[PDB]
Amino acid sequence: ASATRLIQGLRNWASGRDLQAKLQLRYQEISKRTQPPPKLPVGPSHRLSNNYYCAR
Amino acid sequence: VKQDMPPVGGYGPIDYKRNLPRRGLSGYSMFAVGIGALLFGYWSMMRWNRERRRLQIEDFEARIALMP
Repeated sequence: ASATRLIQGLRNWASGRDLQAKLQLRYQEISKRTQPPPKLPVGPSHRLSNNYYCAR
Repeated sequence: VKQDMPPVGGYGPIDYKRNLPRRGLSGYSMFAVGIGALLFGYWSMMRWNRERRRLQIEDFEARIALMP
C-alpha cells in the first residue's frame, strides 16, 4: 500500500501473482485489542451430587 | 453464558495449490526472436562498416594527394 499504480504494475509484472492483493503488511485485520473479558466454562465436573472421586 | 474462542461461523477456504503461471512463451519463439534481432544487428553493422570504408578510402586520398 501507499504506492502509486506504476510501481504497482511493475511489482505485478515482475511476478504475475497479484502482489497488491495479499502482501504481508497488515493494516486492517490486526485483531482489535482490549477484547471483552471471557467467562470460562467448566467441563465434566462441578456437576454436583454425582462427582464421586471413587469413580473417576 | 460462555466466552471461549470457537470459529465464529466457520472460516473460508485456504489454497495450497502449486500455482505456477508459467510466464513466457515457447522456446521456438525464443530462438526466432534471438536469430531475428541478431540478424538485424548484423545487417545494420554491415551497412555502417561499408560507409566507414568509403570514408577511409577518402582519407587515403587525403594522404596520397598531401604527400609530395
